[PDB]
Amino acid sequence: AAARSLIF
Amino acid sequence: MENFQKVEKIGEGTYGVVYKARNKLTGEVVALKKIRLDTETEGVPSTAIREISLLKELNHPNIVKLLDVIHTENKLYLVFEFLHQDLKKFMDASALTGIPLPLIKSYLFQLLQGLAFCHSHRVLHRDLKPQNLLINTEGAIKLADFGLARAFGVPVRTYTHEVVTLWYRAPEILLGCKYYSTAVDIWSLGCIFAEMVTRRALFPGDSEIDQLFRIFRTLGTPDEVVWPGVTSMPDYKPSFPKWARQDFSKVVPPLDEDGRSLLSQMLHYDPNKRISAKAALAHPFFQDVTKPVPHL
Amino acid sequence: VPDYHEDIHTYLREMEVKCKPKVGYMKKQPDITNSMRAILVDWLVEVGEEYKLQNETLHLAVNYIDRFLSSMSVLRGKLQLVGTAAMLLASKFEEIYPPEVAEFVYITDDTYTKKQVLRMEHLVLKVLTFDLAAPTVNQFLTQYFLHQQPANCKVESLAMFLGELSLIDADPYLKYLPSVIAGAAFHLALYTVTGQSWPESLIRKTGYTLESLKPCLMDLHQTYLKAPQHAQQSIREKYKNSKYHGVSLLNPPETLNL
Ligand SMILES: Cc1nc(C)c(-c2ccnc(Nc3ccc(C(F)(F)F)cc3)n2)s1
Repeated sequence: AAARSLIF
Repeated sequence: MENFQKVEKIGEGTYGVVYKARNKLTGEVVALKKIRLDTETEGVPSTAIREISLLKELNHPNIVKLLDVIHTENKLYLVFEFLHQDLKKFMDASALTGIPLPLIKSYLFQLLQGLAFCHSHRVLHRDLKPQNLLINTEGAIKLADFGLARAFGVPVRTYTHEVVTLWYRAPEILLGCKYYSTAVDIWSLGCIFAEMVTRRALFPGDSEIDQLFRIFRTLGTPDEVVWPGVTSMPDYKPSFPKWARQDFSKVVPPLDEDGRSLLSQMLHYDPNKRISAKAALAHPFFQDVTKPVPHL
Repeated sequence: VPDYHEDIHTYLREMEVKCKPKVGYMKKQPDITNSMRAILVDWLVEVGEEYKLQNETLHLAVNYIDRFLSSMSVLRGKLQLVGTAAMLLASKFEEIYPPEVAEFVYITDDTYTKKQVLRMEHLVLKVLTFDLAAPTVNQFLTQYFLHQQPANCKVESLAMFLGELSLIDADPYLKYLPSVIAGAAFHLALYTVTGQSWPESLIRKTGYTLESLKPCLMDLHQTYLKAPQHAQQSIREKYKNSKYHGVSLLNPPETLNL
């Protein structure tokens, strides 16, 4: 999901 | 913001405090609605967001003009063209003697125009009521307070807990269908039409349920003939008293036969058949329309 | 709605012109990339569903993001923030009640702070000069959907799904107007479920003949086909729910008959 600190 | 001289406060509403205010360089008098923005908690209100974006889009002589929006770190200022008062006051003060028919007729005429411009740009007002209808001395009237309006490029899902207004609320929302429609705005306006006329509110409910019941007592309990599909709406109860519909001549005496036809077409139970604003304007009631000024 | 419809449909077409990203925007962003944006929208889908939000909300969010990115360089560390505020705003614009800000902060792994998210909201508004009622694909699908004969849930959900899928790939979905993508998606969904096609009612309303769609239609097909393999999946997931009739299960046609 959801909760996530997208790393790029 | 340094260019305005606040004059005097002229009503609260959505967000905060509205001022009369004057532009020190151009003399133009405006109405500042100043929205609080200590907003440690949610930031710009949703109501502000809507009323600004939509008003931006809407430019028509019977929809109050947004002149500028003023963005600070810490406060948000809406700058509206200044108009004198609001239909609610005009009525209170015109009580007793009553608002002459011809002015009523132009107010209605003028609103349908604005409603129509609104609706035909997929904007839904949702909260028409005298206090949100603004008049000037040249004798124009205008839609105002768009804080709950909504764009209906996709059907607009209904507020499960409505914080809106009882008195002007459409049966069909009272009975819990899922969506709004342009039809709700016509309703509120039909109800304001009857108010101007009789000098009092048509359906002064005391809760969802008392409302329904007031509506019914005037207009008679809907059944499937009138309103295909009523009896299968979430809040519809088979125990609902079966009152009969009253002769409209009884509800708005002062009103000529045309006035009654319109009024009824606007107060139709079933949102499919309740008359559009574009239609209402063609209505013969508007044959003899002029543009009187109010005695303010 | 049976009276303005045309007036409305006209005006959305007018609006969708003024509310349009710039196409070249991504290549003029120093630090970020079509990919990067994909990761993002994807994430928004997922937020969409976690907080149970109307689909339009998500379509709005991306639209805001795309225009916000078309004026403002952003660093990759701050994208998820722009997205968070775009989402907050649209929720504020299109939902009955929106998630609190706290939640929106939460959903980022408190990578940013309430006052951060709130500051960006503002800048975003500033940058869109408050213009938020952008026409979206999901609006035109809904206008389009009136002209089914007859109605068909599978078709609708399918067209939706393809719609959202277009959200994810600035290339080449940014060169198409929503009204077009929405056609495209409509004909494909039609085609796929029932073998029927983009109807005369709609061709006459929209001025779009089938052939005028073909460009957009083609990319979209290619996409439909490749979606199971696409780097990014939250949508296919979404569109398995029986809420949407399993449509993202169904088998893409390998040819379109064009
Ligand atoms: C709520 C409102 N939101 C707006 C934008 C308001 C507004 C905007 C522009 N002009 C005015 N003028 C006005 C004038 C007089 C009155 C009153 F209260 F005296 F009737 C109330 C309002 N009011 S009131």
